[PDB]
Amino acid sequence: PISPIETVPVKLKPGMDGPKVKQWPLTEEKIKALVEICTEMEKEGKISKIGPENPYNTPVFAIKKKDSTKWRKLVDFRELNKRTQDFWEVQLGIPHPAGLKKKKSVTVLDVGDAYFSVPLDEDFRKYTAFTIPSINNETPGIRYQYNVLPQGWKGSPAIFQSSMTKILEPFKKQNPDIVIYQYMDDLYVGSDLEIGQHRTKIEELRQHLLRWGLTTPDKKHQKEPPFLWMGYELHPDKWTVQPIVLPEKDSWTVNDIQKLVGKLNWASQIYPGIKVRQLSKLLRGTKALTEVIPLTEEAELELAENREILKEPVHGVYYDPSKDLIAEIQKQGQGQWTYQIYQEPFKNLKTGKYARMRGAHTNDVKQLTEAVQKITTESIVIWGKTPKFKLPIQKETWETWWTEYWQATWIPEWEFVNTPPLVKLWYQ
Amino acid sequence: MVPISPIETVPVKLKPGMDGPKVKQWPLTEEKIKALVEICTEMEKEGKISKIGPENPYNTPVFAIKKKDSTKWRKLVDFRELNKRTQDFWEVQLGIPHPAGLKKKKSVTVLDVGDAYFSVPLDEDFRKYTAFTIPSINNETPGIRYQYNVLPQGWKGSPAIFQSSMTKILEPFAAQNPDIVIYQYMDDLYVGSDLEIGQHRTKIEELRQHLLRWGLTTPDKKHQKEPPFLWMGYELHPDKWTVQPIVLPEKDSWTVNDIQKLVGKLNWASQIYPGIKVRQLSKLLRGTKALTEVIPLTEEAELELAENREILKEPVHGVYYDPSKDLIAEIQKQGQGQWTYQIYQEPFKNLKTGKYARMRGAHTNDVKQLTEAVQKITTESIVIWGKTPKFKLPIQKETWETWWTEYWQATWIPEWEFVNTPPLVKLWYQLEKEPIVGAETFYVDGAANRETKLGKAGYVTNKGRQKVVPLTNTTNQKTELQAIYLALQDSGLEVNIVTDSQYALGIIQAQPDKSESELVNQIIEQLIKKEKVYLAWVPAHKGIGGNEQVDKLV
Ligand SMILES: Cc1cc(C)c(Nc2ncnc(Nc3ccc(C#N)cc3)n2)c(C)c1
Repeated sequence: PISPIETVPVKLKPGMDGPKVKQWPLTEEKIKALVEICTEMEKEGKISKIGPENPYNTPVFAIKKKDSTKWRKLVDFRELNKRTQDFWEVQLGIPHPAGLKKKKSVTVLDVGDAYFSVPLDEDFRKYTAFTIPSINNETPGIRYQYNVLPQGWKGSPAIFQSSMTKILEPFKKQNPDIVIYQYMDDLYVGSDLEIGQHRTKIEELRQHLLRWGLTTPDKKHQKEPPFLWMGYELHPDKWTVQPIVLPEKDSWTVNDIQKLVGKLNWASQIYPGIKVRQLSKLLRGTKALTEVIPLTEEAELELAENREILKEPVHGVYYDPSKDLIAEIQKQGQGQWTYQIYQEPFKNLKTGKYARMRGAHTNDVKQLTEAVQKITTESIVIWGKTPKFKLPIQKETWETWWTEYWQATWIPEWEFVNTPPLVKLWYQ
Repeated sequence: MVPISPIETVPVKLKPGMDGPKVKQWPLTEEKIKALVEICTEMEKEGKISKIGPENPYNTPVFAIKKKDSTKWRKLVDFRELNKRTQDFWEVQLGIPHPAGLKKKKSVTVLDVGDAYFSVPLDEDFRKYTAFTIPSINNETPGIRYQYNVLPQGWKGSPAIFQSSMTKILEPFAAQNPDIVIYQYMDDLYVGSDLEIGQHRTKIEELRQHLLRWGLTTPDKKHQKEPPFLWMGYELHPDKWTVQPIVLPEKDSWTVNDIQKLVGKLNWASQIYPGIKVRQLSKLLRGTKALTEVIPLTEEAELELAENREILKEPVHGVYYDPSKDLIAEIQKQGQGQWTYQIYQEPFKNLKTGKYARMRGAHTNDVKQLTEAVQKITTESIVIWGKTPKFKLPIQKETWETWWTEYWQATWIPEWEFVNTPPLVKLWYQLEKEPIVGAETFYVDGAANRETKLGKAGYVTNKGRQKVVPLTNTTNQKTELQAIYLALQDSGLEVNIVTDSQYALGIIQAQPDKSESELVNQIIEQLIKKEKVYLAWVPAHKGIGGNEQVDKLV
């Protein structure tokens, strides 16, 4: 029956050597955490020390998950993954689970319980090398390589996919309504059920996964830490590409109309049909900015037709699973953060807003990192792939502080907007 | 016979797809040959090399050099072709320790593993790849063929394997002795402790005892080196540290070298003595890249070397790190995009100092710069001490709040307190959020012809005030700023200004307090004198009120 003796073969692409990425500085406390963790990971055969014959390196650090006090280990496998051959197999990313984003509720489960009990290809382990650095580099950094499937790797879920399907067999047959997705170390579970009823279905699958792993005799014991007891709640049943809205006023100043026209002219790149001739006609002349201009009957109509156009959503807007997803974020002040997700300029697959005041608002960066997580998570639910971010932050600031607030086992790619969007208030 | 433990080899390979070289053995002199044979005979009797045959088609050119006019020679094997074909290793020397991060020690000793080095074997399947040949006398015999059995003293992978091998050996000793610290560099070995010289000297014995369990001969004798040690350009006392003395040279015709890096001499040493500038000396490399050139030392780069030889007068020592006491960093503004800092635990006892130079931007402001310096200092402090220092900064709390709350980018400074040491970093002006009631509205506009480089700039207002000025040799971007500049010059202390220039707005929204462009500075100059300024944008060519593109396209 059982035969986990064989290791699933993995390779890279020709011309691409393994990941050689510098380890970035860590703080004392996160160093201690990684010391004790890796001490036990080696004592559980998951990793093992290596000599200087191994030149490869992938950065590593330490986070703390939501509502938890236990230091966890994250490995920034972003360079290995993209160097890791496009995992051509039964799973390159699952058949598009579009029912997932329609469900009333969606709970996210950390299935980092994990990919242990599964060895790794001996010739490939060298490519998962990492260093635990020391303060001031006073002692040589502790080096390791993974002996089993590591968390954060893109090949890890695509290898366990043959194993994970069988674990979800009593389930998925009992509740054919429930959609189940898997991205990285995360297993997303969605349902059209009432919140009380929905919360119960998760506890069922939780006690159910206490069978194939975590607890129970062996049979089926083994596997990496059972840190799954938590689960965030998502409601994609409450979302959209938010409408562009114009002011409704009884009196308009020259400034008001100057802004209105600015906003409509911008929107016209998105909605062909927008006109501003009649609104601009009121402006003509050099009136003071605070002077009230009464709307003429021609201008009022043009405003009305503009509302119409904007009420109707954008046309010709389709997803393309080959192209990259791009997320832009703007800081609006007062803990408000707007964002857009698109593939083509002015073709938004999704816009939204974020305003959560927790560990805030005196730290923009803490707010921004959480915003990035939220937007990435939504983006995992909708298209099954993270977007490349455009963060309104100087590279240096972000690189110094983001790891202090990050709580996700995955990490998106990002770049840095250095020029202020003129279009900032238009997206509020 | 007391048995010793083997030193496990390290699986070395060549770069994939390649193989060992076959470099020509160049002809020698009879005396150089006679020297090498004696040398290679000794090395063989110790096990450092071995005799091989014709089965080995690999060759490395080995030669001889005199030992500074003496009776003894020196055997040199050119592994330069060996390193280009050897695989890469994990070097750990990258990112050396910084003295300011070390802790005080009562006693610090230096051992020597000169014999342990050749006690470290080489991977046998790789020894074949290390073969050299001594031409015989008169080429009337087959030259002797040798291979290494140990880490060769010129091979690419010799340090990394020596270091790794040595660490694995020291590990249990350092573990059962948590009350001491061990460190290794090259042939040296450092042991420190807070022990009385009796207990300390006896533990040094135990370490040599430890190394003899693997067959590593160690000095024991009263070592010919005492604190302070000279290490990586540092002077390391067991209680103090400072750089190896910095005396700025005295010359009249300073050329390319003695001012510009190179590696020395102010930046490598700005890590300990405070209030040091280098930009005016650094600006002497802008737009230049000469092999040799007596570069004109401006009278702006002497005033820096007048303070540099004022700070280098009284030498400063650096203290070691006390993990109990708090860690503190303090910053000062030095003007010209320059910033200086000291990190200390006790006042005036600087663990280390430093400087930050602003980035190569077109416009900028003090607050942004300070922020960067803070991040650099922060990242550096995590490297050295494993924590972020508490900051003292020449910026009011209220100032910091106004900036970050109203700044389009996300920004952050770790825990910090106001220190009142001028010049204080400030906001020079703040743009209104709403149009100002009662303030004149200046509609401005600027354009230029691409060909003639001729254009115009000016404004019209609600009060009837108008102006257009013709401009020679100018651009679209130039005329758009000039337009705003004019409205600023001619308006009262409060003003509303309407422009269509996305460019101009994007510059002024950035809130610079200084710029490369003089036209931007004159605007900044004008902004500062104003009470309230509201700057509004409208799209171009939509006949939007006031906006008369007709006055500038003429
Ligand atoms: C050159 C060197 C020497 C040693 C003993 C170490 N290891 C180490 N680890 C923690 N604290 C101190 N502290 C320390 C204090 C004074 C001296 C002198 N002279 C040397 C070291 N050293 C290191 C990292 C470098």
